[PDB]
Amino acid sequence: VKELLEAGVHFGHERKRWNPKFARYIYAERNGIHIIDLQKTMEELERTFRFIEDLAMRGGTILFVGTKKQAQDIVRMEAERAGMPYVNQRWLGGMLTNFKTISQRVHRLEELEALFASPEIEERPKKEQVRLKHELERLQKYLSGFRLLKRLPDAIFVVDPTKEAIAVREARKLFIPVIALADTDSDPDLVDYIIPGNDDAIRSIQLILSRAVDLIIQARGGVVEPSPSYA
Amino acid sequence: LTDPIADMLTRIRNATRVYKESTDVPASRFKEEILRILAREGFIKGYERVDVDGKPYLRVYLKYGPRRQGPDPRPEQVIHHIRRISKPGRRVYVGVKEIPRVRRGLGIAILSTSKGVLTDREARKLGVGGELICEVW
Amino acid sequence: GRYIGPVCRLCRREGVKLYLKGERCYSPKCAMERRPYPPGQHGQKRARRPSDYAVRLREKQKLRRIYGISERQFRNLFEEASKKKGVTGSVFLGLLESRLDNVVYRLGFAVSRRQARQLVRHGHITVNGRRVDLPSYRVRPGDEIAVAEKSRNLELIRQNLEAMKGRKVGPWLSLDVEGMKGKFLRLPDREDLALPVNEQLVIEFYSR
Amino acid sequence: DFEEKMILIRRTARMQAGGRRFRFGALVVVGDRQGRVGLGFGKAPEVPLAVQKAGYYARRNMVEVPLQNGTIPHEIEVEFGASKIVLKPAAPGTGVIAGAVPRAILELAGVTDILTKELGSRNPINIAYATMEALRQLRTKADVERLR
RNA sequence: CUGGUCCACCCGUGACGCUGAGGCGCGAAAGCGUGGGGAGCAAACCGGAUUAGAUACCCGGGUAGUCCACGCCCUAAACGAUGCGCGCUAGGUCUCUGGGUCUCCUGGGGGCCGAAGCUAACGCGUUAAGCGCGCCGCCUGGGGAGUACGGCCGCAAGGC
RNA sequence: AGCGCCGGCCAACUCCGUGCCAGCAGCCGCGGUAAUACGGAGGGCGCGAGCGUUACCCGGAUUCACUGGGCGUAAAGGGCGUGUAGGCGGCCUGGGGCGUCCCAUGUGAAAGACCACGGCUCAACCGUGGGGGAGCGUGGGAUACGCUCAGGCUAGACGG
Ligand code: SF4
Ligand SMILES: [Mg+2]
Ligand SMILES: [Mg+2]
Ligand SMILES: [Mg+2]
Ligand SMILES: [Mg+2]
Ligand SMILES: [Mg+2]
Ligand SMILES: [Mg+2]
Ligand SMILES: [Mg+2]
Ligand SMILES: [Mg+2]
Ligand SMILES: [Mg+2]
Ligand SMILES: [Mg+2]
Ligand SMILES: [Mg+2]
Ligand SMILES: [Mg+2]
Ligand SMILES: [Mg+2]
Ligand SMILES: [Mg+2]
Ligand SMILES: [Mg+2]
Ligand SMILES: [Mg+2]
Ligand SMILES: [Mg+2]
Ligand SMILES: [Mg+2]
Ligand SMILES: [Mg+2]
Ligand SMILES: [Mg+2]
Ligand SMILES: [Mg+2]
Ligand SMILES: [Mg+2]
Ligand SMILES: [Mg+2]
Ligand SMILES: [Mg+2]
Ligand SMILES: [Mg+2]
Ligand SMILES: [Mg+2]
Ligand SMILES: [Mg+2]
Ligand SMILES: [Mg+2]
Ligand SMILES: [Mg+2]
Ligand SMILES: [Mg+2]
Ligand SMILES: [Mg+2]
Ligand SMILES: [Mg+2]
Ligand SMILES: [Mg+2]
Ligand SMILES: [Mg+2]
Ligand SMILES: [Mg+2]
Ligand SMILES: [Mg+2]
Ligand SMILES: [Mg+2]
Ligand SMILES: [Mg+2]
Ligand SMILES: [Mg+2]
Ligand SMILES: [Mg+2]
Ligand SMILES: [Mg+2]
Ligand SMILES: [Mg+2]
Ligand SMILES: [Mg+2]
Ligand SMILES: [Mg+2]
Ligand SMILES: [Mg+2]
Ligand SMILES: [Mg+2]
Ligand SMILES: [Mg+2]
Ligand SMILES: [Mg+2]
Ligand SMILES: [Mg+2]
Ligand SMILES: [Mg+2]
Ligand SMILES: [Mg+2]
Ligand SMILES: [Mg+2]
Ligand SMILES: [Mg+2]
Ligand SMILES: [Mg+2]
Ligand SMILES: [Mg+2]
Ligand SMILES: [Mg+2]
Ligand SMILES: [Mg+2]
Ligand SMILES: [Mg+2]
Ligand SMILES: [Mg+2]
Ligand SMILES: [Mg+2]
Ligand SMILES: [Mg+2]
Ligand SMILES: [Mg+2]
Ligand SMILES: [Mg+2]
Ligand SMILES: [Mg+2]
Ligand SMILES: [Mg+2]
Ligand SMILES: [Mg+2]
Ligand SMILES: [Mg+2]
Ligand SMILES: [Mg+2]
Repeated sequence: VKELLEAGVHFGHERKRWNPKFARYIYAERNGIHIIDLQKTMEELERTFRFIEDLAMRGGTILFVGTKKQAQDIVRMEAERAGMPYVNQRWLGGMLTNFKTISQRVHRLEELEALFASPEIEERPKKEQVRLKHELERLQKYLSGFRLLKRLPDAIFVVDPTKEAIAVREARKLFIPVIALADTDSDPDLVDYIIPGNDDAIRSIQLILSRAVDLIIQARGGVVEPSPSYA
Repeated sequence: LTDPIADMLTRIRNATRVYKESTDVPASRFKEEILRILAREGFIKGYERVDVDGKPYLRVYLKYGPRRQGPDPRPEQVIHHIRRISKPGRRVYVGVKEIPRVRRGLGIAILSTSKGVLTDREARKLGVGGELICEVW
Repeated sequence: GRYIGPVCRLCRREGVKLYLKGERCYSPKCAMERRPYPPGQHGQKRARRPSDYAVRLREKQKLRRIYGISERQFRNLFEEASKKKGVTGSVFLGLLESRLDNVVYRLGFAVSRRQARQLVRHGHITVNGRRVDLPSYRVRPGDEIAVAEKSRNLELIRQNLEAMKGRKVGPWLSLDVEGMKGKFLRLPDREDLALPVNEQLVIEFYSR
Repeated sequence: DFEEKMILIRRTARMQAGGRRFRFGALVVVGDRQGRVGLGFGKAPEVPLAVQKAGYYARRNMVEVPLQNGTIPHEIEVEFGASKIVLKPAAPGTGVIAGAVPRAILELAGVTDILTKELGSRNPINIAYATMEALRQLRTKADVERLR
């Protein structure tokens, strides 16, 4: 499922803005840029993909977490492929530790999923009506993938654990496996199942994400091949 | 430097709090006889006599507990506490009858005796007292 | 001397029957059946949360008022139990039950500890064959506590031992009715009594 | 189920234009009398909610505290900033020797016999936290040789 | 004319070290003694305003003194309110000054932000207020009072 | 059969009287016309031939901190150097055996204390037995560390 010629997308970056705790996954500092060693990645993917495949094999649920620009749309696709919950735009504080309370915003969502599912009564003030069509969109803008998350997840798969320290901190507090792909600017000790590598190259973000999702399909029966590897 | 022994107890203390794999100690015979105790008792994986920038040192190989769950995954320490007792400013000598038990036996006490460097349990076995070098648990 | 005052207000304050009268304590006339609230003006006012010093003081007055013993002796006997070997709670109880006047009561020669004390102070009780008129005399394993010869022909211990024929005295004790003598076999264990007291709180009281 | 004890209730105050407006703080330990204890601090605008809120958090902050015939396995000292608790194991016939705050914690953990002593700031809250962290660091022979 | 200090080479001595009660020296300003100097400035002081007052702030004047030489005084928010020495415990950024193979690597300083850890908190953090050892100084409720008595010092003020 | 106490600490509360008065008070504090805090009364709590008070010692007081504290801003770094005495001191080999550790032995009176048993009816009181030390004298032994003496080293320190 893995590769060895994945070294043709990323092998690391981020020039001397590093976290010293990451040095045990760094091979050399060449063009001003810290270069990640992938023999450290290959062993680690063996751990992570051992965890991911074994997790879906028993009915798990991985909350995929991506927020930044270079990983915005790709995390939407890959989580929808495996039918997995994603958080796309903003990570709402408490989403995990205050789950039974933010989930109270998807019930309001399903409400406007029924209301604007013709008709209940649309014959109630259009102002009072189009008031809601904006509240509808907003809920979809932030709860589009979290809605399928009906219960506190079994693990989370984040794109950037520094950029997403809030989500990590909550999951760590709930004894939730924190699995993540991370480059030279993050804390290995905070990640339960690590994937050392670039998290800014879309050419690399999609790679370790798209063919990680592929592994999730084969663990819940049957395979599919093509996912969006847009150029 | 004024107390080579307290320096080594402290080099290790500082090394275990940042979870270093190893830490070098300036080499001496009395320090071997103390690291001899620490390894056999499980507190360290052991040591080897090495050479740093031409000078004899002692690479001490440390040890830690399992990775823990929750916030702060950092593992519990195997050496929780390693404390100088007898100091150049105040020597501490106990006869055999007043050798302390460290943490109700779940810890050790290293002493220097005319029969060599022993643990507290080793001292009463040989029936001798000595100079309380340190307590460890 | 000992407390020679009203006795039902004692149980009423402690909130549990302290069988300190004998007959009356098993009739509907027992004042703990009728009014089970503290004596005096404010008994029927609803109680507040007592302090933990109150909880321990109350457990320690209960234990002391059971044996009708002065605080001086009750504390004296506590301190012997304390400095003794190990388990203080058991020893304080055992040394308390070792008192002669108490043993007279447990044997059934008397219906109440107050009466038991008087049976001794008036000489009607002997220990191993000698008049021993001391309420605080320490009975030990082996002794034979009896009724004096010039006493065995007296209404009170005759009637008292009668109803004792119907009673089964504590295991650590022995009783030969009609001979009017008993034996102290061994000082009681912990569970030999179900005294309405948590003696661990009494230790807690004096450790302050 | 578990058993609760209210160590501390107290009234605090904030100010605004108009005068002082009060809050209530509840410091409650909950135990199993057989090795489970928890400590919780619950603050609310009225006394019952806080007393009930603290018992909630308590049930979600428990410690193993491994007894040994009613006593702790080894002597321990913990500082929680200026507050300091000392705990020493003690034989059977001795009792629980502690002030009210650590007593409520040890007695709800099933500790029947121990010697304690508070030092420095005997501030109940910080003493309570320091007592919990002391129990949290209790080790057994099977705990330590497994580590070594 | 003279001190300190850093760096390169790794050439010499072979533990010759660290701290340091006493001692001794240095010690901002102001002040003191004897001469000298005196533009500006300016305690005191005089005047003009302001004000209920205005022994002030504001204005116009102005003597010590501020300056020099020598001899005293020895105080301070004399502060980083942080004693000295040594070893150990992530890094990022800016700067001064050395050395190299001149990306940078490496020393010795000066700042900022921060790991672990410390702290009552504020904050400290390889320039520790972290982890350790040595030695010294010092604290032990506020006011009385840094006063009194005594002693030592000083020309005095006054200092210890 | 009495004495103290019933606002919190701290165990025990109501009515009257008083109205910043009279008074209470170990500390925090009570009394200004509805006082569980003053005075009496009822009731209640604690002890009991006692109960209270004053004085003083130890404790709580890790508040002189050996066990077992501190000094940026809470009280606390000497204004700074230099240096006497003194405290303290790197790596390696050995000689001694001062410290230190061990073994043996002498001393450590009786009484007291503690444990067992017994005599005064119990107890207090008292008899009989048992068990110990530390410290010092002496004899034997150990030599890791501290000490000393001797020899070697170069990592500290100093010099070119
Ligand atoms: S009659 Fe009832 S209330 Fe009175 S002393 Fe006996 S048990 Fe107690
Ligand atoms: Mg990034
Ligand atoms: Mg000795
Ligand atoms: Mg009667
Ligand atoms: Mg006591
Ligand atoms: Mg006491
Ligand atoms: Mg355990
Ligand atoms: Mg502290
Ligand atoms: Mg505190
Ligand atoms: Mg205090
Ligand atoms: Mg206080
Ligand atoms: Mg050389
Ligand atoms: Mg040479
Ligand atoms: Mg001067
Ligand atoms: Mg001047
Ligand atoms: Mg002059
Ligand atoms: Mg002039
Ligand atoms: Mg004028
Ligand atoms: Mg004027
Ligand atoms: Mg005017
Ligand atoms: Mg005028
Ligand atoms: Mg002027
Ligand atoms: Mg002028
Ligand atoms: Mg002029
Ligand atoms: Mg300055
Ligand atoms: Mg100062
Ligand atoms: Mg100094
Ligand atoms: Mg400088
Ligand atoms: Mg620098
Ligand atoms: Mg931190
Ligand atoms: Mg400290
Ligand atoms: Mg802060
Ligand atoms: Mg800051
Ligand atoms: Mg900082
Ligand atoms: Mg730095
Ligand atoms: Mg002073
Ligand atoms: Mg003073
Ligand atoms: Mg002065
Ligand atoms: Mg003076
Ligand atoms: Mg004078
Ligand atoms: Mg001074
Ligand atoms: Mg009283
Ligand atoms: Mg009292
Ligand atoms: Mg009360
Ligand atoms: Mg007094
Ligand atoms: Mg009136
Ligand atoms: Mg009023
Ligand atoms: Mg009135
Ligand atoms: Mg009063
Ligand atoms: Mg009073
Ligand atoms: Mg009154
Ligand atoms: Mg009497
Ligand atoms: Mg005192
Ligand atoms: Mg006490
Ligand atoms: Mg003291
Ligand atoms: Mg004092
Ligand atoms: Mg100390
Ligand atoms: Mg202090
Ligand atoms: Mg100050
Ligand atoms: Mg200074
Ligand atoms: Mg001075
Ligand atoms: Mg010297
Ligand atoms: Mg020396
Ligand atoms: Mg030495
Ligand atoms: Mg000797
Ligand atoms: Mg003796
Ligand atoms: Mg004697
Ligand atoms: Mg005797
Ligand atoms: Mg004797």
